[PDB]
Amino acid sequence: TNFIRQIIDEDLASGKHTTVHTRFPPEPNGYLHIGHAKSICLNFGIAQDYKGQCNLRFDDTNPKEDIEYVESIKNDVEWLGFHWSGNVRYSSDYFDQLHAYAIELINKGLAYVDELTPEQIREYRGTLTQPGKNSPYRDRSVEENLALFEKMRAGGFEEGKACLRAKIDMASPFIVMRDPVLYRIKFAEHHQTGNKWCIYPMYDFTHCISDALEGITHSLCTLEFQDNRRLYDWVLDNITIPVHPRQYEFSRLNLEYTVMSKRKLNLLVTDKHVEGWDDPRMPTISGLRRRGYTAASIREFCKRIGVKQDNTIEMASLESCIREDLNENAPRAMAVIDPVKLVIENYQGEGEMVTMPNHPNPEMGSRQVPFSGEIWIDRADFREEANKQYKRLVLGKEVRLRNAYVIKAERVEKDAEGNITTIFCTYDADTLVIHWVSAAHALPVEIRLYDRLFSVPNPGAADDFLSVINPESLVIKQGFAEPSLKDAVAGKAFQFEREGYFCLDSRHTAEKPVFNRTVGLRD
Repeated sequence: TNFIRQIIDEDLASGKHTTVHTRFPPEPNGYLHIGHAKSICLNFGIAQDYKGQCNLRFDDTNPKEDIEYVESIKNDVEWLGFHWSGNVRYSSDYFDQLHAYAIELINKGLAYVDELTPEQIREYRGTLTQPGKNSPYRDRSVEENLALFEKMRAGGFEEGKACLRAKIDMASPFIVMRDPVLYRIKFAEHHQTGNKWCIYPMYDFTHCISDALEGITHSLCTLEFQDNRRLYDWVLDNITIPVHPRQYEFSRLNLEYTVMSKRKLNLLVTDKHVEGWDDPRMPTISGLRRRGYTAASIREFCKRIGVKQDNTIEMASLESCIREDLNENAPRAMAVIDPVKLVIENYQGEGEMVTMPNHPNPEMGSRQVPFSGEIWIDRADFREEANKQYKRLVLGKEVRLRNAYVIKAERVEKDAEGNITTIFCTYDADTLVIHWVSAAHALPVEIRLYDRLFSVPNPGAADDFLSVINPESLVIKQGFAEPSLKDAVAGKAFQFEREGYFCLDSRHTAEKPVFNRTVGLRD
């Protein structure tokens, strides 16, 4: 329903375009967070809709590839459900064409070699306020430039002593159009060509050329690149290339209770404020996965954030998609988080097994859960006294143990400190509401309750990505769970009756399974 799909519709009928070819230019410098999901979703989604294509181009132009990110990014992308066209493209692939296309501009008197220092160039460029000035080298001959550029490429110039700039307009209302550098010198073995090159293209120049060569029909970038579009079109309109891809901008995702920066994040990771990048509190895709979030869940999310307003997404939106998703597919199960000892004195015999669904709404079958006279309950669920509102086990009353029998609070023992040490009560001959678990038949489980990473709605526009972090973004507690939670595979979630949605922590096992609380109940 967005303007983009409507513009693509256009260039589809009138004829401007035949199919559709998009791309996703991440960065082999970092990990994909939830913001990248939007671009990922628009570029690949749009491509599989009009039965067309979308490529994946990393930018290794910078001669420290740290081979892991590219594989990490590819994995994160397929997990989402998207597939990239052809092979994984690399900007370093195009060096020859970039280099030749730059010569072309030199021949048209549209590019020149500058020997003004990077500091001078910085000043001569002026500002949004003070106009810029032309380098005293700006009007050099087509032949001098041609010659000085080969000297550069041949290594005859020291670093910073020369660069090749586009000759556009120094009075331009767009700072990027004031003779932006196209090439710089760097005596340092790349890693895909090592010592083949001595000069390199600047991003802008490289980004637009790559798209053209890749047959990109529609090039989507966030709003911050709208000015760059002017250089982008300038370069394309001036070199001899077959197709001319157009740039359309979408807005950056602004998710409340989360920062969308490198500086911000990088700190966190490097401070133990999180267990690295995949941490369940992080906004990274890898981190949301370890949290319990599903691929279908993030995709469905992508649909609400862009399918124009005070466009500042609240966490409830992301939360809603996952709760709603795990609400229909996560088998049910029980577990106590604040275990308090409940014992029935009149419980005859040793034990039995009751019938418990796999989901209340059950083609999912069931499972036998042990029921003894020594059970574990949450201490949040007991109270010597409470008003009418209290919906649980009073001191002279009772409640119904899920899929079990009815209880009846009787005696209650304390300790030297005061905190109860073992509730007492009876039950009914047979009745076959609160969660519970057999003490004998129980799994000593670890429970990590997460929460929003920051105490402010907008940690970004906030003062500092620190003095505003949620101190208790995580609280680890040992709880007791049913044996059934022994087969639970990794990454799969379950709804723990009256507590929320949880999944086994992929990092921390066998004798001690760790459960991460993905999200809670809507209630």
